[PDB]
Amino acid sequence: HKILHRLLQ
Amino acid sequence: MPVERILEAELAVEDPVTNICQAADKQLFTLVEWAKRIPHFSELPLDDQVILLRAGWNELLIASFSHRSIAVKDGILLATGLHVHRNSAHSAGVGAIFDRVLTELVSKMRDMQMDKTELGCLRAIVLFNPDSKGLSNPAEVEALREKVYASLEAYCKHKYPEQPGRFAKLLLRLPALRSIGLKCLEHLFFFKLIGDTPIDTFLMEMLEAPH
Ligand SMILES: Cc1c(C(=O)O)ccc2c1N[C@H](c1cc(C(F)(F)F)cc(C(F)(F)F)c1)[C@H]1[C@@H]3CC[C@@H](C3)[C@@H]21
Repeated sequence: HKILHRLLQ
Repeated sequence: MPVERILEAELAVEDPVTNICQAADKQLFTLVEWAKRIPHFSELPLDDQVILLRAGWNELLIASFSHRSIAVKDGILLATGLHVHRNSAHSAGVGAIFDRVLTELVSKMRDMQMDKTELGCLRAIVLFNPDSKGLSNPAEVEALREKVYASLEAYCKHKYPEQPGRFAKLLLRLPALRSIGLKCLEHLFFFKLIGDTPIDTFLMEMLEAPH
């Protein structure tokens, strides 16, 4: 979920 | 929950198996940007935004490429610009699921001329899935879904008044979308197991177990 969290900023 | 904002979200973001997986990884980045443009999504708690996207990403992306393919005969148009014919999919070992997409989604979208507002509303309904496990407040996601399908019904009644069954027709493509989404996931996990198909970082992360 690392990429997904970073993109949801 | 104005349908105009949902249409704006759609317009803003506009071995064959290897090409398909590459396009899917590409579109996962754009999917996040789409969700941020759906009214009230970005105001949900971050953990809930993650839950909804991890629960719906595959159905959301299948609906998108299916609608993109309405003018393609017997094939699909990848987000990379590559047309893939059903003959190519069959020759690569994924003919059955490809034919399901053509017969249950693309052809039916074509036959009723589903428009981009209706597509966006169906995708927003999928996004606001109140059955997603772990949501901090499922009732608020339920409320957002209800706002979407209320706006969709009013839109269909205003724009297509001579088609009183059209709203139900749109909603009754969601079981096929759910089933095709699950079957596509089965294939991707199998490709991952066999190891003969490149899978990029974001697609791979979506295939990870949840936290
Ligand atoms: C083409 C495309 C795009 C695009 O280009 O915009 C974006 C997302 C996806 C797809 N297509 C993928 C798929 C379709 C099929 C079918 F068309 F044959 F049904 C078979 C398989 C498989 F190879 F797995 F069998 C995979 C799906 C996958 C589920 C969510 C992503 C990945 C989703």
